[PDB]
Amino acid sequence: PIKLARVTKVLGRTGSQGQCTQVRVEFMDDTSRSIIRNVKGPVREGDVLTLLESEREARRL
Amino acid sequence: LRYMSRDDFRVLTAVEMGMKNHEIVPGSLIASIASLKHGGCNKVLRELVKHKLIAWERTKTVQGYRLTNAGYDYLALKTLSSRQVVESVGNQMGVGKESDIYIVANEEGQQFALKLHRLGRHNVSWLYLSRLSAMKEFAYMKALYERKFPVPKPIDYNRHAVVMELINGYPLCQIHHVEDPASVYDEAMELIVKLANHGLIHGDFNEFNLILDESDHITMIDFPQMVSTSHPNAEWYFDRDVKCIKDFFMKRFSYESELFPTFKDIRREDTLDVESTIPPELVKQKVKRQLTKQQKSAVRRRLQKANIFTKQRRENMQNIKSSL
RNA sequence: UGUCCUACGCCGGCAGGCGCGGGUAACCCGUUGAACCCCAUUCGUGAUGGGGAUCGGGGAUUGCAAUUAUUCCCCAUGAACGAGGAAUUCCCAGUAAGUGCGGGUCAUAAGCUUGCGUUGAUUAAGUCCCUGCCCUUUGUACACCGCGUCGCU
RNA sequence: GAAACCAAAGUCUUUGGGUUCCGGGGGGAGUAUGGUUGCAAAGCUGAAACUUAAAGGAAUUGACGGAAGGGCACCACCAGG
Repeated sequence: PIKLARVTKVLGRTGSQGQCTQVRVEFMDDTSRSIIRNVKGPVREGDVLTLLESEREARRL
Repeated sequence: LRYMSRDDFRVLTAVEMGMKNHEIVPGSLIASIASLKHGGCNKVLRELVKHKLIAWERTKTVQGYRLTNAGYDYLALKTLSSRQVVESVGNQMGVGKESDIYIVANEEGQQFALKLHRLGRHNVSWLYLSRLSAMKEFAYMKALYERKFPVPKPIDYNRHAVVMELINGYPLCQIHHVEDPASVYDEAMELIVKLANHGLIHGDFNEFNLILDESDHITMIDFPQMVSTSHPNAEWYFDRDVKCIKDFFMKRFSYESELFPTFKDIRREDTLDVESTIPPELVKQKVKRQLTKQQKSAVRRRLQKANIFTKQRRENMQNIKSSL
């Protein structure tokens, strides 16, 4: 199962070398699940993503 | 080379014991803990600094001596010679920035190899990490030779130095033509299967690390980086090594592969991934130990008595008198 | 850049000689007539015609002198080299890199050094992980317990 | 008062209210011996030979932290050439 995504707000830069971006993700399954994920590469406010799995949640707390 | 063999051992081991607790060792500690000869040790240290055995260190107040790399190498070689392992030196230098290869010959004349770990904050961390690397490398060679892998026989080790079995040959990179590529290639996947069976995956299994003993035997060395198969990335390292060997064989010898082993078999072999009742003699020994302890404390507190400050004060007083 | 820089013609395979002119210089070299690049031919995945060293002969300059090849030119021999580990250098947009040109000691000697133009990108616009460096706060003027046996005067 | 501090550690070279115990550079050493008490463990009294140029007490700055926080750099890294 592959689910579509959306960028709501870019939060910050995480990782050892500052290579990852911690971002907030809104779902295109008409749900309001805003889940905080980690992405690699350049992202801006308004980008659209392809998640291989959605049940995993990134590093929160 | 060495000519006199009386007290450089004791002074240099005193320096080694000084390095184990702190950076720069004063001469008072050396004179206290090397007490066989007294008074003449200053000229001994003056004789050592004419070589690259020890080095002086007097910046602004700290005044001491430290051990160099060559002094540590000669200390290990002297400890090997005490074990009757090295008599003469073969000058076939394998000059690497991570390790130095020196041929050695025993009293019998049989030649062995000598690996001296040179790792490149000051050099005490370099020597300590060289010691740890030599220890873990000797442990890995012992494990691999116990598991009958085609590796040389380990012989001895002293604190960075490894006396190791000598097998002559060339690495697989600089051998342009191989008469029988298929047999040694099948043996290469056999060794890959054996390593993966032994709960181990190399990660950087390179052709440069493979030495062709007369282009007939495979010699394998250099295991400080050896990792586990319990890691989730283990099969990715294993497949990287397999594809590296494959692309090297279809790229360099123009020989195409016939067998394609992609087996992860753990762990059907040994898991190497972790790898007046008291007699008077005792009374005499204990009382002698006590009195040597008080006299060693006395020697410490007597040898701990900066003349540079007194010289500067005298010069300042003389300048104040001659200028005013 | 230049009084050694060369325009033109002839003899020249060819480096080069011969007769002639300019330039002490936005003038003459010089619309500086560049090179990759482009457009057509042949070669066709092999130590190949790729790659050119190392040698053998001649020729012509430079210089009082080229023998230990100064340099270049004409044939011939074709070596290693099959994309290079551990490790390491440099690099943010006319940038790296490829490509040629000019200056430097100089009689001929330039794989060095320094600038210039031409074609022109990938990635990033983030961090203290590694390597260091720079500040702020903060305490501080090698203690103890875990190296020996025997031998004669 | 050497000071930290102290209404007492004050009324001290402007030194005397009565009186008890007790110290004399650091070790040897609270050791040996002797006496005494105790079932014992040990308690009380207690040296010398010798060794040593020092040991200590108060405060004052802060190399060096294996102490912690920030910032900067392709002569550091990340993604790359």
